[PDB]
Amino acid sequence: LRPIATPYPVKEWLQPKRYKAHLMGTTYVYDFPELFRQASSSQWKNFSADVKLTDDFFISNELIEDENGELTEVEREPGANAIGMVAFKITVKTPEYPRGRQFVVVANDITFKIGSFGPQEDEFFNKVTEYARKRGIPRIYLAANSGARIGMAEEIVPLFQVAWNDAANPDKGFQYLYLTSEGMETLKKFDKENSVLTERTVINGEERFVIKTIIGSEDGLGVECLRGSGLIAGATSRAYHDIFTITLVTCRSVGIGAYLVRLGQRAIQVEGQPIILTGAPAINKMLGREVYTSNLQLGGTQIMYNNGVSHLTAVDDLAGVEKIVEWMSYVPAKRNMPVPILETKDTWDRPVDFTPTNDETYDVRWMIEGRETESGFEYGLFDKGSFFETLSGWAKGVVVGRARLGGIPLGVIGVETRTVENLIPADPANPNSAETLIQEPGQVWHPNSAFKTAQAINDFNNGEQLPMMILANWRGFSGGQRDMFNEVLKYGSFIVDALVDYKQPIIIYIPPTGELRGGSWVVVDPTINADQMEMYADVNARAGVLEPQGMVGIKFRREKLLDTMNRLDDKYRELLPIYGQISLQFADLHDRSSRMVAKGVISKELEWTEARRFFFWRLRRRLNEEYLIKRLSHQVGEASRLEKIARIRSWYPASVDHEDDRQVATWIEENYKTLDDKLKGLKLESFA
Amino acid sequence: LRPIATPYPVKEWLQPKRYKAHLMGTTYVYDFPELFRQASSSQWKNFSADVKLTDDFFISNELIEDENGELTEVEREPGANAIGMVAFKITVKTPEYPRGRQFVVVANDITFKIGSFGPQEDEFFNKVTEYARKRGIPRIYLAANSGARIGMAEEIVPLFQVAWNDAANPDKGFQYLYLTSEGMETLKKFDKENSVLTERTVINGEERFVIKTIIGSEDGLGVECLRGSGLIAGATSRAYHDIFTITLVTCRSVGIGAYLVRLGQRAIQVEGQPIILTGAPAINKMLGREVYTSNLQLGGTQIMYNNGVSHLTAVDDLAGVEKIVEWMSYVPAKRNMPVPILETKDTWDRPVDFTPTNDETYDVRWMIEGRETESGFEYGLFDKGSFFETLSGWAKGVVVGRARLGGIPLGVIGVETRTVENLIPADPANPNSAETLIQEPGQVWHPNSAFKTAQAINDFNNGEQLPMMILANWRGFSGGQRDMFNEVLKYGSFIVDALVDYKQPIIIYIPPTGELRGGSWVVVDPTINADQMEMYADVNARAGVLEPQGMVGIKFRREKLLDTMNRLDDKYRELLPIYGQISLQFADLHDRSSRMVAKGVISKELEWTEARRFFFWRLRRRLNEEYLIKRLSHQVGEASRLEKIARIRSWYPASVDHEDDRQVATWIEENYKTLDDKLKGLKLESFA
Ligand SMILES: CC/C(=N\OC/C=C/Cl)C1=C(O)C[C@H](C2CCOCC2)CC1=O
Ligand SMILES: CC/C(=N\OC/C=C/Cl)C1=C(O)C[C@H](C2CCOCC2)CC1=O
Repeated sequence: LRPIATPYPVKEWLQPKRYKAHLMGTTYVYDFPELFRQASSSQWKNFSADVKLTDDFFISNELIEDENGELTEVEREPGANAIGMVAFKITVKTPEYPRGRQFVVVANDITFKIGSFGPQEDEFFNKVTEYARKRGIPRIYLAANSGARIGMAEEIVPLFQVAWNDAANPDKGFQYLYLTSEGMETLKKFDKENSVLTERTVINGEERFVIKTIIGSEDGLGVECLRGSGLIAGATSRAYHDIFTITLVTCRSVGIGAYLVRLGQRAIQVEGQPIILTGAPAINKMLGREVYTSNLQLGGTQIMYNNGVSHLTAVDDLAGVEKIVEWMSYVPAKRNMPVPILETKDTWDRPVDFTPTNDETYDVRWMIEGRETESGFEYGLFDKGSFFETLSGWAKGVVVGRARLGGIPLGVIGVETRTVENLIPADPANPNSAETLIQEPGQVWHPNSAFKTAQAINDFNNGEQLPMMILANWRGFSGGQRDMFNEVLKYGSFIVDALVDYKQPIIIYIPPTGELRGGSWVVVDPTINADQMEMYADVNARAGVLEPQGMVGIKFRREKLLDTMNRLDDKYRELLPIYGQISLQFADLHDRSSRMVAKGVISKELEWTEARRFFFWRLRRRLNEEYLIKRLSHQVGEASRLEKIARIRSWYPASVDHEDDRQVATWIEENYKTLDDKLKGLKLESFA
Repeated sequence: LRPIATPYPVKEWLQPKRYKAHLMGTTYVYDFPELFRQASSSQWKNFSADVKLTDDFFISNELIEDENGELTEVEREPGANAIGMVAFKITVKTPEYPRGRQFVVVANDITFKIGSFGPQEDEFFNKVTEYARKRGIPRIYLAANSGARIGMAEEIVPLFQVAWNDAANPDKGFQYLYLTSEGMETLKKFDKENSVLTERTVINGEERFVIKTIIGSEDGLGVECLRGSGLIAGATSRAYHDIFTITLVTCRSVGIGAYLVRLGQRAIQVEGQPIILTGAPAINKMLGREVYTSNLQLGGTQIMYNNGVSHLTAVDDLAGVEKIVEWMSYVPAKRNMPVPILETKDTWDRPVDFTPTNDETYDVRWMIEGRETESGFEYGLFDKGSFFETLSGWAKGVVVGRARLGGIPLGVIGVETRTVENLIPADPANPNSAETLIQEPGQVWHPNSAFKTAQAINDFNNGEQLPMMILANWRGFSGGQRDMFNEVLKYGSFIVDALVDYKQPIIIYIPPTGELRGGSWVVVDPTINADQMEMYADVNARAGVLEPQGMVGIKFRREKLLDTMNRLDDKYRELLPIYGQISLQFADLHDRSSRMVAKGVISKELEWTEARRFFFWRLRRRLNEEYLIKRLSHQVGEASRLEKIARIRSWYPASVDHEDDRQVATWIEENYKTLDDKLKGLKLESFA
């Protein structure tokens, strides 16, 4: 029976599966929508304390297969699921979508056959994924599983005979397994003749049916589970390019489960819940020794968070759900809808306060989100409280997250200026290899941080469909033996490929005290994707092929130095020190934003304190023009980007200055319908 | 003067740039087309010794910018190039294209400003790339360079003054650099007022013009070289997805040069010619010690071939050119043309001879290309002499190359069954880290071999546009700490993504003695890309979620064993050994190709000796049906794959068996024009 005198019903007794989930250290699958209700109520409170929510602000409807295999909504008692995979359609009013947004949640039921994936779970997971893709809606996956289902044909276990070499002495081997005439009958009786493929023989007067293959009557034993897993692996690969995908790992995720985490890309790992290919015991078998003590050694957050497989960790399920909900607050309600604007108290119209200084170490997050000080808050570039960092466990040379600029959500990449101390632990499989410490100097792309940069760019583009700002401040790629060996060329090239593919406005901005040198400029140059990319440089930024020291070593050598002493020391070599300094200054004078403007390689030089104002209206004006470019592209007879943007601009009143971001933005927003009428009349002119 | 009494003119004297190239250990750029003439003549001789070639079998025309910047053909004397980048259009009759195929070669001129990339070289390289892309033609790049051009404004060097803190003692610092009234005049005289940005001041009665920024009059100093490099980086990124791209590294390739090698992907590195980001001296500066002795330590073949950055090494320029020419013999003449069929003496109609054996180590290349023995040649699956292995320096657990099947070119991936001993050398930058040996057991995907597999799939798809066969034989992904830490989940997921993107027929075939277990099946399951993928299993292959040993450990435990002794030992525990064997055999009986067929997860089970015949006609029939599917897709009102293939099949005569590959192929080829007439009549029915 139950725990006896509680004021309200014992949930874990009414539905013992709920208690089974709790014993495995996870939330019961039918209790997840309530976690999402809690997390969404909280985001309302964080946004506007006085807002009054009805219960119909949050709706969760279970999705199941109908009689024709099609997904429909039902309301049923928890634990009625006849398969180990479950889904809900969620309709929720949020700050960014006060009239409602929708997404699907799919989840393993760790209580149903240990949350294993059989062909039915695979087909359902694939239908849910397709259901989301068709509607353009996000797909959240809650991973709590033991991977592919495995089995043998249990009905053949008590039936099979051995054909011994010597009936007297078994120990000397056997020739095959077979069924008797009675075995074949038990199978016919139970309508399971298919379970084996046999070949009739006769030895010593009576019939043997040699087992050539065991098939089994139960679905879900072997290769049919492999097929089902490939199906959902490919389904998820495609989903990532199509809709917002994210996964929360909540008890463990095994095999196909672990790949699904990676294939959906965006992953949050609850502390102590491993992401693994196989368990430690199974691996230890093979290896012949007790090499590993736990699954957490193979797939704990100290592996996957440190890897970049897990974008975030969470202390518990609810924290994980809060993170999902916060991550989606930057993301359009569905594919191709505009990005969700959310103005808060920190409005566009203010200077930027926190400012880095040449001789003084800073955390780049201060420039991004601002900084708390003894004398008050110093505001950064982006809206106060809006910075949501991800991939924070991995390749800490770069910092990536979401933020809002006067309400406009965007992806943000910045450069960590402090040296990173990367601790690689020993693998207990190498009798004694040791812990190794990697030093990663600031403002240098290593293979890991190059990969992270490309990954961020892809993750902003693909489901999030965000504009992006990169606060570019790299002194170059590392060219030393180890990093070259570890394929820095490949990871650096991933960045160019990610930019080519980018579909929303991009701003590259070299910040004050910052620099962009050589290859590190190249990889981010706006001619990579001129349709989307624009570059800016602070008046206190630097750029050129080399730093002054490197430049002097090639083009201001001792000959040229002495010639220059010869030219303005009347006496003319304890002059070297100061004369070197002079050559260094001579080089630095080429590296200024004024030269960048003169050569036409940046859109504008800017002042940091005015950047927030400038970028807000530049972005807002770009979002508006992009929108019109796309409307124009949906006509019948199509053209270049140059032709489209020129024609849209020809619709602006003659007096409007095409260069005035605010003016252009304000006039478009006053005139959307009028521009729409103009588009309608062009379609009625595109049969020819 | 010259070396004096030679029978013919001294080329290196008539054009001293030719000698300059030779001194730098490379072929002179205008002598490369002659290398391609040599290599193409040789491929004719290797193919058919008695074929008689005219000189018009090979044509090389230089491409240059005309007066309006457009590329045209000219004939001029070598060394007339006014920029350091050169290109040729090549028209060549080859065995696969006896009437001619074309491609462009672009190359740095290592003799022109040390082969550095300035804005003019970048714009030209970008025009050549676009010229090739427009025509769909391959783009070959010959890399011999020193990276981006660097400079200072030399005209300001003899003109600038220092504003000392104390005119008597320089050693105590300065305040700025400035020009006199006479400096400003020299600049006005030479029409170079733009070279500096100045601010007029007056100190002690006469005018100082403070240098605020040095611009310089010479193009090619700083950020304009960065812009030009980004342009060509993005141009090359796009080319790889569009046309066949390959690069040969011939003296050195530096900076943007090294990235261009990676971005074009397919790379052949001449021995002793480094691929680097910076030189050892420049790196040694920074580090404060003499850490590196040569560029070859940073970017020699022992780094880049071992990395997979270099797909092949070559002993000299000519060997490199032979490899390019051989690599392109598998590749369509231009984008979207059919793959080039080249039947040789080894015709489709024969059994496969070399056969692996369960207890006996083999080289998988024997199954692919066949094997020379004491008693004669044992033929493999593919045409004798047709196997062209690539990425052979890296991740040797997988083997990738091109081959031909009865004349049909295709990409091939196989599994190296022998343990690989991977030697990672120490980096001389870590005071004493040591050489480390990695053991890579056969038939296991590690991060490196997973990456290599995905890379191969991409490289077959993108410019080569090849069908592919994978001889799938993996026992699983490695799930140990080190490989999990090193992100095996990410690389394994690259494979699924590559397959989703694949545009030509794929065959997956588990060979005899081979197996596909768990995750390793999943990643290659045809439901990943059902439009293109088909799976087959040899009658002597195995597959399931786990190997028998692993399966027994979970589902045939001691309880079940003893129950089974209890069932057929009359006496009923020195029976364990044989009874374990019995359970192992019980598991193995589930893992057979007969179960695969019963569950519907493979197209067919096959016999190895008959595979070449079977796959030849299956592929040939797929190439034909694909062709028709595409013709049908180019009509006005479009539909699913199911609908298209069904309609094409409805055109076959009623008596044709849709399942007979040879019959279907033979009837389509007899009827291309008749099918074309049928397509014409459907267009004249697709206005509605
Ligand atoms: C400016 C392009 C670039 N790399 O782009 C990497 C490409 C990323 Cl797509 C690059 C160079 O070409 C040569 C530069 C140095 C000049 C003087 O000799 C030492 C080398 C260093 C440098 O960083
Ligand atoms: C069959 C899918 C798969 N991985 O696919 C990786 C996914 C690639 Cl895209 C996979 C599993 O799910 C669980 C398997 C074991 C079953 C018993 O407990 C130990 C684990 C091992 C395995 O290999």
